[PDB]
Amino acid sequence: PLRDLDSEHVSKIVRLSGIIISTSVLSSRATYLSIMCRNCRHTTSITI
Amino acid sequence: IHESSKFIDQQFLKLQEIPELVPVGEMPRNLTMTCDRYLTNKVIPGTRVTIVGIYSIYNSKSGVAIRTPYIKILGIQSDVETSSIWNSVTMFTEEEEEEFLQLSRNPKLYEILTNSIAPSIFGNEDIKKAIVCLLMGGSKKILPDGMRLRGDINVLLLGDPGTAKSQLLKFVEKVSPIAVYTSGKGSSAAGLTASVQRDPMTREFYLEGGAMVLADGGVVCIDEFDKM
Amino acid sequence: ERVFQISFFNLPTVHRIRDIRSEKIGSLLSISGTVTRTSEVRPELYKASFTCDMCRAIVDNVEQSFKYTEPTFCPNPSCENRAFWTLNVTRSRFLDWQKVRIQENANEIPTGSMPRTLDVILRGDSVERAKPGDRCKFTGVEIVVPDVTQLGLPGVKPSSTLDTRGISKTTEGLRSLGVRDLTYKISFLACHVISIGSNIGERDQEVFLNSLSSDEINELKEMVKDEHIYDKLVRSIAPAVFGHEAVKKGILLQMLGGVHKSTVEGIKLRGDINICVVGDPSTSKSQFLKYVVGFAPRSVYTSGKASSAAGLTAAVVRDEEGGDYTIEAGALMLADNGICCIDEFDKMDISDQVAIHEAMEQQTISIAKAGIHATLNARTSILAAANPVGGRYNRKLSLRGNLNMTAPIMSRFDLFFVILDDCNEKIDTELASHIVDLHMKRDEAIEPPFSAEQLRRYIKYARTFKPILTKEARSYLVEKYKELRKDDAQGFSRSSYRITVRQLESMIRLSEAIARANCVDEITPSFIAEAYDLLRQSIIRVDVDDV
Amino acid sequence: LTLESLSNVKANSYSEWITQPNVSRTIARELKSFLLEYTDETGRSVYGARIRTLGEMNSESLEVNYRHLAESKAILALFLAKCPEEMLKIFDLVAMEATELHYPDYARIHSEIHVRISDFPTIYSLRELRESNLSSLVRVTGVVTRRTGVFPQLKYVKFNCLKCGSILGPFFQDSNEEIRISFCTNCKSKGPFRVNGEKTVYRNYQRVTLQEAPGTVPPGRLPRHREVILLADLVDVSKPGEEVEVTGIYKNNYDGNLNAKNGFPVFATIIEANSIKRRVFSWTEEEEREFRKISRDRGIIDKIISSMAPSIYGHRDIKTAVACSLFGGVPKNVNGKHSIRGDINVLLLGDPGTAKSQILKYVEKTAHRAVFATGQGASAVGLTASVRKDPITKEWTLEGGALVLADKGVCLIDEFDKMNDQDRTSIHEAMEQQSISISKAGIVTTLQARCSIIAAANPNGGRYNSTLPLAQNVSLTEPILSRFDILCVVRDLVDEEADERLATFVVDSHVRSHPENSPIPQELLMKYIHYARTKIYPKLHQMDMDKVSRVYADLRRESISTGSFPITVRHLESILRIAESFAKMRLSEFVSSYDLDRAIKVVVDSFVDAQKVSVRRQLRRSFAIYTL
Ligand SMILES: Nc1ncnc2c1ncn2[C@@H]1O[C@H](COP(=O)(O)OP(=O)(O)OP(O)(O)=S)[C@@H](O)[C@H]1O
Ligand SMILES: Nc1ncnc2c1ncn2[C@@H]1O[C@H](COP(=O)(O)OP(=O)(O)OP(O)(O)=S)[C@@H](O)[C@H]1O
Ligand SMILES: Nc1ncnc2c1ncn2[C@@H]1O[C@H](COP(=O)(O)OP(=O)(O)OP(O)(O)=S)[C@@H](O)[C@H]1O
Ligand SMILES: [Mg+2]
Ligand SMILES: [Mg+2]
Ligand SMILES: [Mg+2]
Ligand SMILES: [Zn+2]
Ligand SMILES: [Zn+2]
Ligand SMILES: [Zn+2]
Repeated sequence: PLRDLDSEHVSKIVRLSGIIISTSVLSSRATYLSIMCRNCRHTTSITI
Repeated sequence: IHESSKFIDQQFLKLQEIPELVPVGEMPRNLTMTCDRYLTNKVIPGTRVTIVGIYSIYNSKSGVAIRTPYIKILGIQSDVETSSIWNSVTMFTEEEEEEFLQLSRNPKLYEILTNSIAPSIFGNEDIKKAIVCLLMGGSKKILPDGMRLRGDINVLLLGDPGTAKSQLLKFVEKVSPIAVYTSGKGSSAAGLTASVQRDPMTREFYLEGGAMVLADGGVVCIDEFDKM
Repeated sequence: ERVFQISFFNLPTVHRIRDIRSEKIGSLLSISGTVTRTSEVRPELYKASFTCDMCRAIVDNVEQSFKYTEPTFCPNPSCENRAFWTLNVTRSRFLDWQKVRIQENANEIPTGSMPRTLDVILRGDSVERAKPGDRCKFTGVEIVVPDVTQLGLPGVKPSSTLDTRGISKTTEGLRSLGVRDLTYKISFLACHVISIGSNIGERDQEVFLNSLSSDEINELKEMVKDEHIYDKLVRSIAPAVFGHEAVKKGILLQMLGGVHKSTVEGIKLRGDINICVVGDPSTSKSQFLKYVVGFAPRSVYTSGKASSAAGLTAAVVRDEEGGDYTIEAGALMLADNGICCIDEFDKMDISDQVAIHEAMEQQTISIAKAGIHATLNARTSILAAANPVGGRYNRKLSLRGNLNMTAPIMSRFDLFFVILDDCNEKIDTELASHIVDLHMKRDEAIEPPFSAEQLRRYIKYARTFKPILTKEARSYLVEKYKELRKDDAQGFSRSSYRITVRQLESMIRLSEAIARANCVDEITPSFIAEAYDLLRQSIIRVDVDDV
Repeated sequence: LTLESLSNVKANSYSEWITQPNVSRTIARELKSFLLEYTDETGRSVYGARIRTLGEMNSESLEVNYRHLAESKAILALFLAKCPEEMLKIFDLVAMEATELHYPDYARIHSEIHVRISDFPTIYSLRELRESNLSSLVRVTGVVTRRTGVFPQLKYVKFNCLKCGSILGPFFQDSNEEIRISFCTNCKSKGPFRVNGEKTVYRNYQRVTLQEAPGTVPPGRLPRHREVILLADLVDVSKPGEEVEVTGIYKNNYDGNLNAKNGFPVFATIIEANSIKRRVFSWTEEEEREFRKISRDRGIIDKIISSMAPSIYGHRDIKTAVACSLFGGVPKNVNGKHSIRGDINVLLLGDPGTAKSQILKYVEKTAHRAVFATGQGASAVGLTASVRKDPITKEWTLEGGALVLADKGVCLIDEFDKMNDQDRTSIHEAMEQQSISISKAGIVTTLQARCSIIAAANPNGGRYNSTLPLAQNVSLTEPILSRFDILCVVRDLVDEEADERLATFVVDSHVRSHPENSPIPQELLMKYIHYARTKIYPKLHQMDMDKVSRVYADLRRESISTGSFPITVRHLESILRIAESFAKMRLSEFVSSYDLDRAIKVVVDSFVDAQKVSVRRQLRRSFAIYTL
């Protein structure tokens, strides 16, 4: 149950049931982003 | 460089314990959840879900070292699926097609569909025939002048109390692919017909709800139709 | 070292709240006011103990004057900077601190102005000596406290910038200065708090008779010894009102009240007597409320239309548009273990009537507004005054039809005094003579058997008693209940309102009040008969048209 | 060092005295001796048994009585009273070592043992906490107002360094202040270290507001409130609305820049709870045998009827309706298509002074999931589902209302007549579909509301008029009146003997309650009702169908002949449901003939007394065989 979630479940897989109030709008997170230095013009890629 | 970068979708969901099992004088507690990629836009607000996920921590800037818990969703299971136009499925497998074709050639098909309508209700065979006809409906027509002829059939059952008309409405609500059972004055907190209300956090007009609109392509069972 | 506090009292003059001027800041003063809000007791940093950040040695006994200060001496010679310190809250010393808000007394407010408040701060032993709703005389010092809201006020606000005349500077390069506002409000810091009576002029009896001296305890014993004491108590109540002895008896019994009892299951049996006075216009029904507010301790007066749900029970309020929410004690808690006198109970709207019969049902107040959830004590007798619907009282209609007050309101009123105007020459002549004698003579036209102060001492003595029903009183009580309900059965619709069990608890309550009036420990069946007679005379017969 | 050497103090304060290593190790040794050697001169070691019990129950809580330590070592009891924090840390280590003496593998399971001091002698109210009680142990009583959710607080804090990625060692988080690290010990840098939550260990945290109990407050004073912090094992122990007693350390909450509004260096105060004591429908193996023993009595049902509301006298049919509603029938769903409701709805229509509200309060006390609501009142749970946003928290929450909240239970609606329109619609849906449908704030769903309803109402005009039928005495319309199974109309007619006995009962109740001065017990009865509700599920068999069908036509034709409002099929269903509820009080798996006869009596009496007196006189004589 939702009320039995304790500090022993932190960073662990838990299975738990309930009802949904709200679904937020979709935010855009970055998976692969290409970056370039302002004046150095060094091109790099960060993958997430 | 944005035209060479790749993005994914992320969504915040909010999960409460079910209001049936809550302490009497206490606030129902809730947690925020985050989902991404193909876990987004899979559940609508109001559905009952069991969710597997990582119970994790964030710090929000009440205690010197106090952290807000949240759930990183790894999977969502929908216990019950709501009935709507967008949630309706039109795909059929060949076995169901074959079973429906084999069913359609039964010469006593009308009799068995009338007997299947509320088998626990004694009598009212004509009412059950009417209910079968209402469930099928008629052909809708769109004409070159633009005006349309409706195919849906609206049936009124009025009579003495204790004649199982409410049970007929309940069974129609159960057997219809899309249905809602409401009163003449609506529901406890669901309106009848259509309600247009302002949006909560952006104050914009949107369709709040209503029995006649949520049950598009289906049946609205209006009990106590005279009080309205 | 023990901290000592000097409390001064018996100052020659007592100042109003509006007489406070800026010339008396930092001076000894005595003011008076009515307490509205009391904060809880909080610790105040008196002797702070600090540790330096980089030398890390502890220093103690640092003077604290109002705003939070850090020492710049740093007596150890190990480090060389002064500003950086860290407070040790465990090692440091604290004193008690309370911020109680007081309001101008109603007789001191000017002609068109609203009352203005003042935050007086009590420290040490003076804390919690003031209660919500009482008149206190504070002796202390007029202090001054920083106020930020004066920024938008008109006029030149004084400011402080750093003087730079003896400081050498060079234009080497690589001009900032500290300027700070001087805006303030007047506050008070009291060393002595005494509570003068909220009237114009402790449950155990032993502590009460220890407080009285020999002369007034002899006077009280003389009052107790008198055999005609009950008639004198009735005649001493509301001397400006002529007649209406039943209402005066009810008011006396309400001021006495019954005992409070709790059953083994847990339910509470109310000892408070709630009385509603209904009747024709100009029947002195508000003079009774004036007398009770001007006489009875812990009494408040409220009008019906000027009422509110929050003002009668409790308010959740916000100060200076901040995140903090505080509780205003309502009129029901300002009259707790007293009488709430509500004139024009009919003109009160339905929401306030709902919010007040809830506090009549559970004798408590519930708060769930904002982040505050509270249960509040409001055990309070109610003296209501109501006018009938349509103005005049219809004899042909029942008490329920004459009054728009709801059935939960009506069910908890023990006495319903319907006082009526009848036109006959004798009592109209005597009443007119009484009123003109009042206008001619003021206090000379008032000659009660007892003065107000001895009446109050007798009432406070008599409230210490807890009368107990005897063996014969039980049977005589149940016989009176039987014959009262038999009178209902014989009368049918002629009764104004029918007697139910609630009238039996009211009969027990009135009998306990009468037994308190005579200062006895056991209820005599004559007291039962007097309570039953008063309750019978409360109900009037409904006139029926002839067929 | 010795105990007498511990009595003398050398440091400036007590805390500095205990901080010394020699005093700390002496106190640890003395606490070890006290924990291992205390006996009550009866040959048993209570603390060894407590350690064994907490080890076998896998609990981190050890209850240590204060009077035992006071009798054993008075100076250590005084040290605990004055400076509880570090001495509790010492006794935490001592109790951990004492547990490891018995169970050597207990450290890996818990690595933390909390010592809870019980029976502290000094008793303080929340209105008398002062300057002298800071950093000291106080035992305060009060009522919990509201509580926060359980939050994870850092306990063993672990960092990582952004320069090298190395993960640092665990560090204990003091509850007083945040801890921080300035060195890496791998790359030798003071760079920005970050807390990683996956390798950090947490304790549970709760924040509970306690007020003074309203019974004990002095007259003109408001009830003072304090705030109590519950640690890992004490979370979710005390629900709000109950009187509880907390022992804990009274200390100051530290805040940045103090309070600008006051202008004075004023701190706020908290109580870190050391122990929580409360000032249950669980049946053991003996309890079920006792239930079976009391069920086999022939007149068990009547005893339950006599057990309903002992403070209420003479309303036997109302108490019978209460017993039927409390036990309830069985719901059923034939083939999934057709659903039959399985709980009795009772309407108490009565004049003022018939003690309906006390019956409702008794049911609220007795029942398992009982929700109290009212139409006219304000400070109560509503009957309508809603989606409400808190003005301060700015959080949208879904309130199911009193009907959804009373699911698999009972909802008690006082003042059923002056209800408003939305609450009437909510009740109508909750009795028709046994569910509540909401379409608000983007939430479109249905909530189960399978709740029995015991409602109380006053007739129109303040009196029941027997000349008019029931529908004209009550503002309730016909469909909502038809949904009630038992319809108890109670009226206070004048009878001399009844008045005498009622007045005697009330006056005796007063004289028993003065401060100067065959029914089943309530504790057994409550668990009995829960057991019969949760395990019986009665069933009726096929060979009794020839009598219920007979009596159904017997009432229907007489109702046609007399001309009242008709007997429908729902009266037969009410008979069959009340029968299944009566059979639950016997703990019986089957429905008997006397059971059916008693249910028929209840339904016939409920139908007859709601009629015009002309209808009453004929119906009483015609149905005399079934009333018996
Ligand atoms: N002819 C029938 N055959 C089978 N069951 C019936 C029949 N008539 C009534 N019932 C049952 O008896 C109950 C009657 O409830 P309903 O008749 O559906 O209520 P209703 O009176 O039709 O609606 P109202 O007028 O708003 S009370 C239900 O439990 C039905 O299952
Ligand atoms: N029976 C009476 N005895 C003494 N004074 C009376 C009596 N009736 C009226 N008066 C006086 O006449 C005036 C009536 O004023 P109120 O007491 O305000 O009238 P009221 O009884 O309150 O009726 P309403 O409801 O306010 S119109 C006062 O000055 C009273 O002192
Ligand atoms: N039969 C009875 N047995 C015992 N006490 C009774 C009885 N009838 C009335 N009382 C008492 O009389 C008072 C009536 O209180 P309530 O329960 O509020 O009455 P009620 O039936 O709810 O009527 P209301 O308030 O107008 S809806 C209480 O003090 C009861 O204890
Ligand atoms: Mg119906
Ligand atoms: Mg007046
Ligand atoms: Mg009631
Ligand atoms: Zn670069
Ligand atoms: Zn220094
Ligand atoms: Zn590093």
